Amino acid sequence: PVDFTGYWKMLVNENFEEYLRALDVNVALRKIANLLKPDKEIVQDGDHMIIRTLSTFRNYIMDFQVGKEFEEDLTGIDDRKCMTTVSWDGDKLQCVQKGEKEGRGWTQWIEGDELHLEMRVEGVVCKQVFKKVQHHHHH
Repeated sequence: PVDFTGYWKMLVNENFEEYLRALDVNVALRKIANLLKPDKEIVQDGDHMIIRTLSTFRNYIMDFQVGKEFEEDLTGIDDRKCMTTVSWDGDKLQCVQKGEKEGRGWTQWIEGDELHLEMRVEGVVCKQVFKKVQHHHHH
C-alpha cells in the first residue's frame, strides 16, 4: 500500500534540460523552466488522484481516476495534448501519455519521506525527488 497525499518540495531535478529538448521546448523556455523548483500538492482519494504542480511561473493540475484514460489538455511545459492513463504497478503509479511523442510517460513512487518521479520521452530520462513538508500556504 501507498498514499501519495501530502505537500512535497523539490529537492533535485536531474537531466530536465535534455528532457525539455526532446519535447522541442525553445532553448529560451528551457532556461526559464529549469530554474523553477515546483512544489507538488497531492490528494489521493480512493483511486481519484489530484496532483497539483505549483510554481511561480505556472500551476498545473492533473485530476484523474487510476486506470481510466483521460484527455490531458495541458500535459506539461510543452503544452501538447495527450491521451493519458495512470495505472497502479504495485505501489508505483505508472503513467503513459499517448500523443505526438514516442515513449512519453512517467513513474511515481515513495521512498521514506521522498516522492520520486521519473519522467521519460523519446528515450530521455529526467529524475525528480521531492521531500514531504508541513508548512502549507494557500494557492
